[PDB]
Amino acid sequence: GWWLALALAPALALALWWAX
Repeated sequence: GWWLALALAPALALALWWAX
């Protein structure tokens, strides 16, 4: 459903830079 908006940029891209 709507959760497709999460597939566009999961917390991965976030944790990637944050934890980068």
